[PDB]
Amino acid sequence: MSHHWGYGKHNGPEHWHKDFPIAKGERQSPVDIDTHTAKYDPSLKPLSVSYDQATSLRILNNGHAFNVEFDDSQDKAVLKGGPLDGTYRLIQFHFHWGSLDGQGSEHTVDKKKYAAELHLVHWNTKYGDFGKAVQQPDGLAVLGIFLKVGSAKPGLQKVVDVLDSIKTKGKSADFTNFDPRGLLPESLDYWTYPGSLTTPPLLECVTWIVLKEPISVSSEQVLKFRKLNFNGEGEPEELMVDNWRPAQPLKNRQIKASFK
Ligand SMILES: [Zn+2]
Repeated sequence: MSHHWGYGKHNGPEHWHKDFPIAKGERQSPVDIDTHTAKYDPSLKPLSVSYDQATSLRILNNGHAFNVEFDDSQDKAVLKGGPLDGTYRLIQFHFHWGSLDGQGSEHTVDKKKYAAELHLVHWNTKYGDFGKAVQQPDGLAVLGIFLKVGSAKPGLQKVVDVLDSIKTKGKSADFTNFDPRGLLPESLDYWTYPGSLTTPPLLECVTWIVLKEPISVSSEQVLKFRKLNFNGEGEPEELMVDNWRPAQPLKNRQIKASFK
C-alpha cells in the first residue's frame, strides 16, 4: 500500500503512531543520552561479545536499510554479560545514516548526532527464535555503535564494496565469511537502558547497549551508503538517506553506564 511506513514526509516517524500506537509508549527508542543524568553503576559487568565463529549469509536491501543476515541456529555469535542476565544470538546487523555527515545516528549523546549508527541485533536464547523473542520484554539485545568520519574502518570495506550490487529494494547478494569483530571499537564501555525497536512495529522488547566509543569510518565509506535507494528497480529514484528515527522521551527510565 502507498502509505506503508517509511522515512518520507508522508510516511515517516511523525506518522507511525497512527498504525503503531506504541510509538507514543513508555519505553520507546532511540533516546538522547544526557551524560550528566546517566548513572555510573560500578556493579555493571563487562560485555561479552563472542563473534569469532559468526556465519554471515547474505546482504539485502529491504527498502528501509540493508541487513547482513547470520546463521543463528547455534551459539556461533553471542552477546552476554554486561547488564544482561541471559545469552543472545546475533541474527543481523544494519545501519542508520544521514543526508550529510552531521546527522544519521538514532541515539544522541548530549544532543550530539553522529554520521551513522550500527545496530547488531540479538535475540534471547530463552525464547526459541527471533519471532517469539520480540513478544517478550527481554526478547532482544541490540548493540549500538556510533560511526564518526575519520580513518577508514578496514572491517567495513567488504560491506561498502558490495552496496552497488544491492542498490534497490528487494536486491540481495551472497555475503559469506564476513567477520563482525571488524566492526567493533577497541573499548566496550557502554550505556544501557530498556527500550524498543526503532522501526515499526516499535515493540518494547529491547535491552539497548550503546558503546561509548565510536568507530571511525572514512568519508568515502559512509558516502557509499547514500547511493542506495528506498525504491524498487525501475521506480522513481528515492535515495536512501535519513533512515533514522529521532530521539524519543526518556519518561523516567534510567540510563546506566559502566564509566563516569
Ligand atoms: Zn536499527
